[PDB]
Amino acid sequence: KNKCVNFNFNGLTGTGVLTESNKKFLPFQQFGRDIADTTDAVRDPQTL
Amino acid sequence: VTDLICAQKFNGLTVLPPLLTDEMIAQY
Repeated sequence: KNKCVNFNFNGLTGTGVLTESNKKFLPFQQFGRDIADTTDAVRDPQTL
Repeated sequence: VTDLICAQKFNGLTVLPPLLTDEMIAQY
């Protein structure tokens, strides 16, 4: 966390700084997207 | 007269701050 890295989560991959936030996704919904239709957050595929 | 720039600033579009701040403009 808190570093520039290339991450691969489940079937998604990308580069960016990963920081745990207070956002809460619905129970079964892992991947989000912003107003630009680009993922701004991802839920930990393993932990919650 | 009214994040939005948060998403767009990440796409590679950078919003440059104005050389003249709104605080000094009020003093004009």
